Amino acid sequence: STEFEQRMYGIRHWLHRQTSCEFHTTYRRNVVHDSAVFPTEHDPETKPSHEHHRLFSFA
Amino acid sequence: NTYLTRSVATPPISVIRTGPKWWAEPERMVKHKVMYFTMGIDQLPLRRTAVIQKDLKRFHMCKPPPRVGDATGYKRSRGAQLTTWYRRIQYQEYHLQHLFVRHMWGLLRMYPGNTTKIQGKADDGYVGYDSVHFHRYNRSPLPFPAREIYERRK
Amino acid sequence: WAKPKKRPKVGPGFHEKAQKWRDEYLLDRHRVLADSLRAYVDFSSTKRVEPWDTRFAPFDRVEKDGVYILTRYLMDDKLQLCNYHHRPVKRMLCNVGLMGPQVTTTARWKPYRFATNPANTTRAERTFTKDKTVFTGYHHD
Amino acid sequence: ANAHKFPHEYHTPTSRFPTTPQQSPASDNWIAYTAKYLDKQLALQDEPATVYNVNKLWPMQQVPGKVDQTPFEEDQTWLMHPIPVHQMQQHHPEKDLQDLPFVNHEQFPRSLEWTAP
Amino acid sequence: GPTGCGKSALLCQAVHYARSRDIITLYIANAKAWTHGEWCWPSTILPGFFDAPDAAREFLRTVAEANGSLLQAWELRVTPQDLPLEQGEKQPRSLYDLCEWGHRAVAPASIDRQSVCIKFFFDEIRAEKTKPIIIAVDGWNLFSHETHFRYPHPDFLRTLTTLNDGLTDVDLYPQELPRIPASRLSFVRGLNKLILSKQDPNKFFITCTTRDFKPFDGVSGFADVENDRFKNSLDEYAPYDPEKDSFFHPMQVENFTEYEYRAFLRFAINSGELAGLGWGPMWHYSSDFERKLYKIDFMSDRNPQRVVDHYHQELVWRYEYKRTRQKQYLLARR
Amino acid sequence: PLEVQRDVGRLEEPLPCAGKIPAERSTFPFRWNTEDWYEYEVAKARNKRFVFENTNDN
Amino acid sequence: TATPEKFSILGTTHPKPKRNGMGRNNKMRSKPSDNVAWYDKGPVEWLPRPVRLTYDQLDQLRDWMMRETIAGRTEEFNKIRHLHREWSQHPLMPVLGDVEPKFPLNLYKQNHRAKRRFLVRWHKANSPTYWMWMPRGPAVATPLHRSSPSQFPEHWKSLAR
Amino acid sequence: APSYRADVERSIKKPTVPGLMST
Amino acid sequence: PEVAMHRNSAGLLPSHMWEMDKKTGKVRAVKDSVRDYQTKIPVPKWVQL
Amino acid sequence: EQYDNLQYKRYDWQGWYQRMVDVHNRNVSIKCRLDDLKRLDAYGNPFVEMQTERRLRILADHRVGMGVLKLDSDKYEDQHDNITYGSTKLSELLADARKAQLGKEYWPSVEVKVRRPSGQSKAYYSVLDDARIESKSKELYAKYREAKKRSLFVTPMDLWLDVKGM
Amino acid sequence: GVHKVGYTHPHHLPVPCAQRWDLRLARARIFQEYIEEKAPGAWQLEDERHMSPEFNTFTGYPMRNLRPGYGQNLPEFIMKKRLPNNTHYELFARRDIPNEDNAMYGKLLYDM
Amino acid sequence: GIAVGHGRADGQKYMFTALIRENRDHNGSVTLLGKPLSVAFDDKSWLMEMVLMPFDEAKLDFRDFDVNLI
Amino acid sequence: MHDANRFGGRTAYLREIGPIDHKKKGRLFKRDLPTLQFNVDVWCAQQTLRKQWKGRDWDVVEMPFEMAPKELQRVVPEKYTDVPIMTDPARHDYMNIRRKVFDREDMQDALFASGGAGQSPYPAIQRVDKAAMTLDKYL
Amino acid sequence: LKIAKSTFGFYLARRGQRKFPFHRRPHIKNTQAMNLNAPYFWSYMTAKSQSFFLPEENYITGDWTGKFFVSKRQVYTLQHATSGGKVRVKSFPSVFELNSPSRWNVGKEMNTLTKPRMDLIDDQMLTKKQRLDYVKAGLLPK
RNA sequence: UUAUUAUAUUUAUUCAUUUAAGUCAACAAUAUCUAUUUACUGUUUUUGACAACAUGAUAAGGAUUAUAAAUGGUAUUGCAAAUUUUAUAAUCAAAACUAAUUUAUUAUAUUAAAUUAGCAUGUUUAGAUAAAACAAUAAAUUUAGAAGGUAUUGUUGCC
Repeated sequence: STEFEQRMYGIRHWLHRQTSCEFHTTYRRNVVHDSAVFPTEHDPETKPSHEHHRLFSFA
Repeated sequence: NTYLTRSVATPPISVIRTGPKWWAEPERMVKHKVMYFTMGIDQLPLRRTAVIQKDLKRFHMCKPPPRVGDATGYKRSRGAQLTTWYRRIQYQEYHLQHLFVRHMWGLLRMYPGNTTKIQGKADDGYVGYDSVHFHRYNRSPLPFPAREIYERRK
Repeated sequence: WAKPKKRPKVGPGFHEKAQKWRDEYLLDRHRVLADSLRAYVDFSSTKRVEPWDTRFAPFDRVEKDGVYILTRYLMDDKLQLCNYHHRPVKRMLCNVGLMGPQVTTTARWKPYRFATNPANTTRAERTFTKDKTVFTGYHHD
Repeated sequence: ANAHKFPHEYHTPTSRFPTTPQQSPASDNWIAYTAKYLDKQLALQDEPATVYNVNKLWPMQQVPGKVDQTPFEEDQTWLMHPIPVHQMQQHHPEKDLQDLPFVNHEQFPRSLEWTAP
Repeated sequence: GPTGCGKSALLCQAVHYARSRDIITLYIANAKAWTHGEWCWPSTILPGFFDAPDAAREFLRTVAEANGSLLQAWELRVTPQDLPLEQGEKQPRSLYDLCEWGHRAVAPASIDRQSVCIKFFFDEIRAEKTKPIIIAVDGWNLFSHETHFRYPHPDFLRTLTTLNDGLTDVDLYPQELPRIPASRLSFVRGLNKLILSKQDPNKFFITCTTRDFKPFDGVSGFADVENDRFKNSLDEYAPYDPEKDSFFHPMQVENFTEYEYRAFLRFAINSGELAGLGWGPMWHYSSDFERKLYKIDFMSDRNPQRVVDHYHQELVWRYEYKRTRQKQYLLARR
Repeated sequence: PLEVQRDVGRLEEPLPCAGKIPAERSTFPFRWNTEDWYEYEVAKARNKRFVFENTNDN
Repeated sequence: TATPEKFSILGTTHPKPKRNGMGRNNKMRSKPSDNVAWYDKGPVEWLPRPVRLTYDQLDQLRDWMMRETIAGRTEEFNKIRHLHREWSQHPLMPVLGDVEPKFPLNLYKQNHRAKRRFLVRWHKANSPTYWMWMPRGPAVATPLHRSSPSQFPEHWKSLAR
Repeated sequence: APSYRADVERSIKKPTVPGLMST
Repeated sequence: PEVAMHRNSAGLLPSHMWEMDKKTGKVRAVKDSVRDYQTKIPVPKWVQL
Repeated sequence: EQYDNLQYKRYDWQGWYQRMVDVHNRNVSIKCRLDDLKRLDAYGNPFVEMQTERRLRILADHRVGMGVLKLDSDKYEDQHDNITYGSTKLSELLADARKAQLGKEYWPSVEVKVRRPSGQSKAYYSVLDDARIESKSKELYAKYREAKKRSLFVTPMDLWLDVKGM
Repeated sequence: GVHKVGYTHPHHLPVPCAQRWDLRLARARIFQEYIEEKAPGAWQLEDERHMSPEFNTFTGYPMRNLRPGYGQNLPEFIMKKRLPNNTHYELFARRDIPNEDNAMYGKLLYDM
Repeated sequence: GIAVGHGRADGQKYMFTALIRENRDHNGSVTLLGKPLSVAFDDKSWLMEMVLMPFDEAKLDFRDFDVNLI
Repeated sequence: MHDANRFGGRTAYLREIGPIDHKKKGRLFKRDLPTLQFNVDVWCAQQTLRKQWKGRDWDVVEMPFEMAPKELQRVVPEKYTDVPIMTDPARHDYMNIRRKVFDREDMQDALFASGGAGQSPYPAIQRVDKAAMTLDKYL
Repeated sequence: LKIAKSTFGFYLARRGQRKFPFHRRPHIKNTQAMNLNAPYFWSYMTAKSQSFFLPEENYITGDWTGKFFVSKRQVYTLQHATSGGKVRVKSFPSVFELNSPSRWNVGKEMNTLTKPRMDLIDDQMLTKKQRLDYVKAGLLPK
């Protein structure tokens, strides 16, 4: 409930003197794994190798 | 003996005094026990020393017996002659442990450290691979390599 | 506070004693370099005393028998090529693996500066009297 | 040019110890060695190894086709190989910020068992 | 069995059982000496099989001095009567001479000679079909597995001309060639050949898997050489199953029960006291047996080897309080 | 020993209600394997965070 | 380059001394120390040297007896059993009111090394050859050890009369 | 407290030779 | 010295640069190398300004 | 999500200290219990079976612990971005763990630790080449019998071994 | 012994299966990482003072890489270096200023 | 049937607890850190004997008792 | 301290022999402890790494899932990533799977389906008869 | 300091013979810059790799009017030794130049070239006290 | 030397480090009803915290108030709040010892990445001398309680 959460994030105001607080929210979230974008397809015929994973390979 | 570098000697009492720290180190007196045991030699002085320390270790915590004024002083004298005895008991054993071991190395052919004498095999002090020109005490220029006292084969 | 008291000037005209001294010292730097570099190299080409300590097994065994056999036959020419320095031989000897692990555990070896003595170092006075003109870090000879 | 003669002083940053020597030609096991040098007449050049891959380097998955080295089993091989000792100051990618063991910088004071959800 | 139980005490007895009944008895007092020894030399007579002369030369000596009685009357069936004999060496006509032939020689001639003897000494032991033969080796597990003697780098077979152009890393980096399987050891071949080769109900194997390995608990830095109990111990770290790693039948020997352990340690201290190797005059400072028995059972698990080491540690038992109480009880009666 | 009336006065106090518990080698004591004991203690330290609390339980 | 034939101020500095004291502060000249080892005094050098008896020696030793037991070479034992009988007799009870001298107080400070130096020197003079508080020799009646070597059991056939 | 009680005979007064250095 | 100390040889020595004295067996001095060093690559070959 | 309610609440440091405490919390711990994925799919195929999730774990070795794929996205400091980039790397991991739906070759190779040649089999190394050894040894001793006439000690390089001299 | 790690391509086996290296490849692709070609096999030293229970300071993670030659001028190190942006040094930049009341505001504005 | 006790020495540097139950089959054992008392204490007498005093001091027999120390 | 018989002799890397002039001679890193301490942590780790790798009686060999041993025919979570997985609770087989080794003679079926004369890889296992009479049974 | 050898004597206190952590000694005193260990002559006080690029001070970033002296981290090249022009390095008292060029200097940074602690000391720079202490030392005897 | 309580007591010693100045004031750019504010310009009279004098202020250092949870002090140690009346002296990369107030690694294995230490081998040997009673283990050659001062914060006192 978002109405409850905004009661929570308002606790930071009226806390006892010299006491900060931090919130650890942990909410389920529905995620779509649409195969259209990420296709579970066969290997590439030319398998990549370590030659494709030197430094700056991500770059 | 894997230790061969130069050494430093300390008098018997100054080692005997350490008691269970190094002198009566439990496993140490177990070492020189087996060594005595296996050689067919009776371990009489060790077990003689072992009870000396075991009682002292057990009673190192208590106070000394209350020193009430005794003009005779027999108690203070008995407090001394019984002590110097105990020292003399460990004196014999301390020397005894060094007696056999150096002689033992005469039987295993292990070259002892520097400035060390084995009764027959190294009559004077052996010194090999030191940090100086000469035999430290006999002023004899060392031979290179470290001279050997045993016969080559095993 | 020992209130920080000044040091006086560097002295008149000492700068000329500086530019001079630093320079012609850096010239001396060459010869001590040239001398020690040769001493290092020509040390590496010479033979050393054998690095092992004959006193301990398995090098007490007589030259005829024991690991001296493999030392004399399987690797003899090699141990002369490596010039008997205590770094390669203990690596060469470990490669032959026909003596097992007894290189490090059982076989005891001469101390460092006792093993840099060149061959035919009979007098033990030698190992300490290596020349002082050369700056090598006691690899020289 | 003469680098291949001079093995050590050219140790590029990407290079790493302990250096992998040149592989013995096919001395993968004793039969491979014995059949190659001691008994040439032996029929089994190499005993039948697994048809499927045999990664002896477990669990460190190493790049294939690279001449690779099994960790040294006998101590004598461990000490004598050229391994540097940590002469200079110690550095680590994460805790280089926290400069020393003594001065432990804390950008935010949080309980040392603060588990981010 | 478990490490350090009556593993080899069974064996030493088994030979004493054998040589009493006078049957020819081979005995390897230390199989460690072969598979874990001073050096390993390729057998000159035999291609691809190695020899260990330190134990072989001795083994030939002992097999002579041990069964010199029978081996004299034990005539040699199949071996050349033309082995190279030195000036003044008689021809072997009984095997006893053949073992004399090897070990009685001036090295390094012995090394090449013992390789031949160990090749032919078994040729008589195998050929025999009637004379009962018992083969004992304390430490068979070392014979089935590898040996820390590793094959030499092949460059030792190339007679390297020089170093820079040698293309050779024997000088630079010590790399590990595979270990030599003990079944390649010619003498162990002598045994191993008889194990597989059937139709030999004459030879018998009473063997003992030794387990004296350097104990490794999951982490072990440097040992403390000032006091290191296992420097002379063996270093295997290898789990061994006699089932899958041998042919002989498992005779699992276990730690003493409180019955046999009792009669042992009763002997171990009392007979020791009788020979003077015990407390003697200062016995009364030492505790009694029941305490000395009970306490050692605690610390030793009744393991016979551990019993010895713990028996040697009756010395430093600090928290015994029997005699100090008992003497105080005696003074009350007095 | 549990059932031994160590009592000098109250020898009518019963043995603990489990005086006949079965002693086996697997359960008690805890003599365990070394390398596995590493694998447990390590995996415990890393899996501290891997709590999935958003569940559909009751 | 071409190293100048005469160096201007390289050698023209002040002379540097070489240390001439073999020890602390470069002052201790060579002199016979307390650490000197009198090899003459007794079968061991006095003072004794640091001796470690590691477990490698014992286990190697235990193999050694496996030789002189079977090889019958009991002679090497016969040095020991006599070496023990002489050097292990019961140390006599010291008489009332006797003790080893301690460093006399007030002669030096408590921290001055002269405390231990005297104790070491006293313990040098009382070499085991001078150890009279312990009896030994031929005249001492040995009740514990057997007298003759043949009394040791390896000569059990001769012990059998 | 006295431990290792034994009844061997007494010694001779001054059984050790005096020190190397003294007053 | 760590690995290939023995690999070094007198062939590596630039002996012609300096001069040796037979009595001392050492290097008494060195000649000038800046003037007579004629090297086709003062800047390396692939370098083309 | 941590905002400040202390001396760091109001004045000019209101921003940069707030920016710090969020870029210091840029993580978004994406989690999902693998057993949840063992549902059917809109194509009708079973989504993730034992052959597939096996590939999943080995695809993210230290990540998938206690049976819950844990993906902590710490790349960007905009927390919503870490959700998008995090979910991005997430589906990619399922995109490959679903390969084991295709065929046997996509099934990962279970690691089996096989013993070294067991002693029973290591015995046969002894009797190996029975016919040849007896023949070659029978001769080598003859060449040996001749060899010891000439010299005192003979090497294996004399009889059989061929050290490459020249 | 020093060997050549074999990669039997999963196709040409009797019963095909994705080799473990293929997964190790397919992983590095997803989480962009660096596979080092010159990584040593013999160097599998684990940080024992941390990743072992019997030791005092058991943290379970490998804290320090036991590679002694590890420096900051290294390439692989700098790939994993933590930028000083928004760390202790930022806080010390703005909070540790000579007049701690100036970080709050300009003083003139306050006295205005 | 398990009783738990706590022990501390050197202030805090050492803390062990001793789960103890009655091993009815008389072959009980004292074990410590997944190893018999021997391996942890390296077969040392003067230490393994201290762990024994509480059993003998109370006149009891440890063969009945199964004690693990954590 | 650095007595060369310490730390398996590897202390020789950290020793400045002789009457060193503390100011000019003697390497710096040999002075500070944590560098000396971090170094010993390297070598001390090697012995463990050595001993852990001297007991490698097993050799790691991959295998397609279908013909693997029936012990590892389930999901196998990677090490240090779950509570140690006892092999089979119902079968009373409680042994860590990472610690269970399978014998080369047991698996010459797939691993050496190329065996031809299937014994040619290795002879079969001679399992001991645990039932018939033998010295153990007093017979 | 007791004797303010520069402007930074008035501020910082000796704090006794304080033991700084390794490699965190505050003043970068490279008094061990020139300690010639001939075997390590290419690894001592140099780039730990011989494939690094030269430091910045050997190069010119922009249009400089002119540097009074080039810094001491500069490495000496043949161009340095052959061009022969005045190359200056900062040192006490004023500056040091390499007037006599050589090729034995090529490849080593200027740190290893100069001698920091010049053996010839100044009886002029040191007051009667601090000179007296040198007299007792034997470095400046009398 | 007056009728619940112990000093005699090892384990140590060669140790140094500092650079090349720069404070005379404030200024939203997105999604709230529009300001070019876009590029908000007005010309100049002082000398403490300093390189100098400039009051305060917290430490080091054991010697006679625990038996059922404690062995480090105030007189004061560089930068501190009222005495000003020559003067910029502050860390920046690459840098040179004269300094009382300091564990340095001593012979199986020894430099891997921000730059880090080559001469001192000589019987763990002069004189001086350093530090423990605390989760460890030494419990006695021995203690309140009578005493003087030419000084007068008192023996480094005065005569």
